[PDB]
Amino acid sequence: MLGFLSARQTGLEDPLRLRRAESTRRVLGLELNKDRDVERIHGGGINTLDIEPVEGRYMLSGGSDGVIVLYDLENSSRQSYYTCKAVCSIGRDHPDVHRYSVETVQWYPHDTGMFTSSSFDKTLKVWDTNTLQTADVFNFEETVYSHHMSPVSTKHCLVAVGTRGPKVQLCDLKSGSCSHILQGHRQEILAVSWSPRYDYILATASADSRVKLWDVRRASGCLITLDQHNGKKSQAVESANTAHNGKVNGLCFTSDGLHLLTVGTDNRMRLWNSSNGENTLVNYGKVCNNSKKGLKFTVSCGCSEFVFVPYGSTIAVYTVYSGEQITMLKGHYKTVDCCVFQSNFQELYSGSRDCNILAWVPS
Amino acid sequence: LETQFTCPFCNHEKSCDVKMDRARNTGVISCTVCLEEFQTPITYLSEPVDVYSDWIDACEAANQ
Amino acid sequence: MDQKLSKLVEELTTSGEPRLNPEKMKELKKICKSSEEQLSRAYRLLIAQLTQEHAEIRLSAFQIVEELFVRSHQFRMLVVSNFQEFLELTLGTDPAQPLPPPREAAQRLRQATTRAVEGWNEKFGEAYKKLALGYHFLRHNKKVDFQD
Amino acid sequence: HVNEDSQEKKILLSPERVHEIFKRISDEECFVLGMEPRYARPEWMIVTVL
Ligand SMILES: [Zn+2]
Repeated sequence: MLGFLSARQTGLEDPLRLRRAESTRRVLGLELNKDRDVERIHGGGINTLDIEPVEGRYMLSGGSDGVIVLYDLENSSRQSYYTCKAVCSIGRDHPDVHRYSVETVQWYPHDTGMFTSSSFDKTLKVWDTNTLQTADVFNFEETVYSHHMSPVSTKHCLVAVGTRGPKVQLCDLKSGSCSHILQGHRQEILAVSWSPRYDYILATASADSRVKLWDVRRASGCLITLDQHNGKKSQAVESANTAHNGKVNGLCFTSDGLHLLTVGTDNRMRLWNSSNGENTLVNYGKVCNNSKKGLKFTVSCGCSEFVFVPYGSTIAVYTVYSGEQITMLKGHYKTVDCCVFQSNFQELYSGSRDCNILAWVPS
Repeated sequence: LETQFTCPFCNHEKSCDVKMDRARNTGVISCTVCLEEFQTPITYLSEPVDVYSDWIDACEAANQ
Repeated sequence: MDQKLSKLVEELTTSGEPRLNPEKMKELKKICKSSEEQLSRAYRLLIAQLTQEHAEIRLSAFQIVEELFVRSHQFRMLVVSNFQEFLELTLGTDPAQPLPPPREAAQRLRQATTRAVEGWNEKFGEAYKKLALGYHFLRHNKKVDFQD
Repeated sequence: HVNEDSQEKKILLSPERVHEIFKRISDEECFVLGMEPRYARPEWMIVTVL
């Protein structure tokens, strides 16, 4: 590493080299945090986490008990040991608390003054973070499994919602219009994710073992349907062209948005060319998941790319483009529901059914 | 009578199954969807209705 | 020097005694203090015993583990490395994997491991936050009655 | 004892599925079942034309 510093000082290597190499080295040295703790407030398992995209300081967490906790991750104390204190809380005494489990919570991109939370109580609530009051509510005829706002859209502010209905709802923040729907799936839509690269590209994964990419501006259904075999087993499109041999319960675009990682209940993760949906045939081995709802997993950013997938009661870290298994982060006592990656310091926060949020820091 | 009840946590109808371990005098009610589990003592006169009852009571008491 | 250690551990555990026979336990203490890799060899012996199907043997292995825990620090790091499996094998938290017979020895194992975990939370909890996580998980998620 | 780790515990069997299942039955398996295919096929027991 002194070689890295010397090369940076002498201009031999771009500082990009040291930055990304050290980010990768930090991610590889991920371990149970020696001096860090997260305050425990959820009475039930944490189903979702979200660190705000700008300044990466505050973290939302939705629990199976319906409460939403807002933590400050910064060590505002002077000690080397600190607990990520809870700033705010939609608790059981809040007038607008979710009646059932919160399954997805997401900070509004471009601004930390608002966030959103969807629950199995058939509601997507939009909260003002300052007053901590519901600015808007979007009711659905069937329970919400996931939702996502575009991390890129300066123009549109649509929330793509996947419920147990076979339709992907698009709730417009502007002129409150939840009527827009996308047809083409056949069972519950367990995951939805906007492309970080393209403004109007949305990937949706449903229990019909299919993943569809939509240009929501378009009037002609999905753009691409992901196919495991790319055409080896080709059939008229009524039941073929499946992404997995089970329910596809997790989506994650890579950092650049040029590839898509789909995890399904066939104990398989697959990497897809996001421009034509071709399977890249990256192996990843066997990725154990049996979750009946959406599975939240994230990818690394700003490194020389990693994907952190909940794997039983562990976090499996894989190399996205080679599939090589890095490691198992092993500190949870029950199945891990979500993991969210802090890209500023290569940190990880994992929420599981054991009512714990565990922080993994580079050693 | 009904043996499958709606879960107080996830509100999924008939998603809760009740197991009466009479040999240990314990009833275990588990939701298939959200995997919430609750254990209560039972008697020979007890039924899945009274296990489902003890669960609702424990929830309301713990939520005070 | 592994033969005598496997032997001594075997007579300690297979005997099924209610209480640890003192002088051979002292021999175990000395010869475990001798080397660190051989202390961890004793740890593997304990782990292999703890999976085996008898509550008394499980009790003897756990009491040896408690001796080394209160007596050794690298043992504390090594056991907190897989405290999850340690709790699965001691407390029988998992419904699918039940504790093996007899019932009296299993009950004594439950009481002893609950109280030992209480002592470990009081004494080494701050130095090992994963022990704190395990204690908290036992006290709320599994609702283990520590007052029993 | 589902074949896979999770396929489906309980499903509602629609008449349409039964129709396909019966239509797949062979003319010999029908005779073994005591249904002469000439006069009665199992799929004919599903009302498609009233
Ligand atoms: Zn439930």
